[PDB]
Amino acid sequence: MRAIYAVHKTPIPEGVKVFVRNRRIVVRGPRGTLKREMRHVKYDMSVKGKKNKEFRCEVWFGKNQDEACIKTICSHVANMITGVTKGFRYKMRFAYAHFPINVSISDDGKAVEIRNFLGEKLIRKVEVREGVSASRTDPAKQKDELVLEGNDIEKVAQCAADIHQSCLVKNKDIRKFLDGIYVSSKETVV
RNA sequence: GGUGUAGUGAAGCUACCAAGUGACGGAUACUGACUGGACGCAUCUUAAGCCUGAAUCCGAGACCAGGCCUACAGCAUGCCUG
Repeated sequence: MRAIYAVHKTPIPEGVKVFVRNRRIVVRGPRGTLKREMRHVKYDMSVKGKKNKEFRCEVWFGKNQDEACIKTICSHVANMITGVTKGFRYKMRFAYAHFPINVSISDDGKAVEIRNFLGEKLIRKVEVREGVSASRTDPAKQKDELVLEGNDIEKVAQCAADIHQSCLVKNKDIRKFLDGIYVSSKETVV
């Protein structure tokens, strides 16, 4: 079965403009600008409003995988809208039983550093993507807390996952030894 | 007495019996994840899209031999010759 038509729409807020051409979606906004070349697919991806604008992704004679990938493209564009309007901010909380994980953002913005993870003398260097700021929160607000804020949910969440996978536990029962840096919340910078 | 026979014996050969020399990179596997639908949720993807990156594979990364219709004798170049 091939549906003659399927469309998924994403309402665009005011103050944000979503340009799209050749399936290269560019999104402007107060927090900045994003681009995404969703050219690995062959769908319509237009913006079709004057008063209240919407990004509509359409597929003509597609299959259920197309009716699903339309929604995932629309969701990516909605996350770009969020990243340019309110921004993304992932808060990672440190967890350690005996050895204080000492985290240090390097000279530039990049390169989070993890030392004394589980007593190990290794040092975990995680050089963050450009487009995402990592800042260590002061212990008054919340001790043992890093926050990664940006305009690209992909970049921010992948930096969070990179810090996570840098602080992993090997050769031990991971039901015990629960140490690591864990994403405590996926918030917005608003 | 086919080097008569003990001692030392240079040179050469030679010995983990002496002396030295032998960092790694990339694409990836099983995974483990991120964004994320289908399936209002959730889901690593048993879907697109992405992250990592195994002694295996690939690498002048180091190495060994060399002739490829740009080459049945190719590039540069010295001199002789047409």
